[PDB]
Amino acid sequence: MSKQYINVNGVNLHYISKGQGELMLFLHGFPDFSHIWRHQIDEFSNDFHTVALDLRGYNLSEKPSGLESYEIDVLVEDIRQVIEGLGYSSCTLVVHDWGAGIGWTFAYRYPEYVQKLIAFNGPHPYTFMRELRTNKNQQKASEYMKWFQKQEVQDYMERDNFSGLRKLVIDPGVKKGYLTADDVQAYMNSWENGSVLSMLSYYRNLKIFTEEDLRRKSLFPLEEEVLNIPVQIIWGNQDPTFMPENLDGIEEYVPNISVHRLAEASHAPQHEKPQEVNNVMWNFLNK
Ligand SMILES: NC(=O)COc1ccccc1
Ligand SMILES: NC(=O)COc1ccccc1
Ligand SMILES: NC(=O)COc1ccccc1
Repeated sequence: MSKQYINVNGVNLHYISKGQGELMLFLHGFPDFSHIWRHQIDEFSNDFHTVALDLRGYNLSEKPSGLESYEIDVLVEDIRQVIEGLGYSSCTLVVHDWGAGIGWTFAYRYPEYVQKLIAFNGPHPYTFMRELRTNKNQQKASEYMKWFQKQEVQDYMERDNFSGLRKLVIDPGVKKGYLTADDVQAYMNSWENGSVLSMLSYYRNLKIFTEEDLRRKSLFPLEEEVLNIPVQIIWGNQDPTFMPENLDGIEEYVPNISVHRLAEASHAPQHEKPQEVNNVMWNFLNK
């Protein structure tokens, strides 16, 4: 396991790496970081060059100032440049949460850069906007996104030894038994080293708050309405963040899709049920 920086699109991003061969690139979301992919890295690094990126703003990655530095086009370009910078023209892209918001958008725009997409809980660009418009449960579930627009949010997340973040991801994971003591320390270190401000900046560029923005077909601007590469969804049904109906009718937008639903996994199946997840991944990668 190697840990290093790569300079792309005007920033230095930290990533962890293991193995060699075809690139399997993992994108985490909020408030995680590259470490959340540890079990997939260990599983696949004899078959792939497994690389888990820390997104800009997160953990040891550079934390550029200003909201403009966290706009979708910039984040998408980060991904393109990371792929090329590592020496590849395409990859197997594995994504979750904000990394899925970015990763889906990337795959729609650059399907030539993605051999296969594996997506965990997170917003599909078309179905998410539909669910925000019509699914009262999704609307309630996504209320915190309005709250995140507010300057007061960071203190709730950081105060008392990151109490808000601990409550969000640590306490559920320790209680359910999928976080070790070293995992907890790794998360706490990621929050000391990273910037919660930068993490929140991602949300503060979201266009889902005006009646006009809500009208748009995709979460982020896209000319492409179909993605035809092979795609696997691996979804925790108990996720309080994204309702299961986000998967409804998804074939219209992603014709070659396979879906695996974990009845008793929540927001982050990749580390909640790594063995089940890993076998589903093997199966998809081999078919
Ligand atoms: N864990 C989270 O709150 C992330 O939620 C979102 C992630 C991406 C785009 C919109 C919302
Ligand atoms: N109820 C609506 O039409 C809008 O709902 C939401 C829109 C954005 C974030 C949270 C909720
Ligand atoms: N990261 C989030 O916003 C949600 O985090 C979790 C939520 C429920 C169970 C596990 C993690």
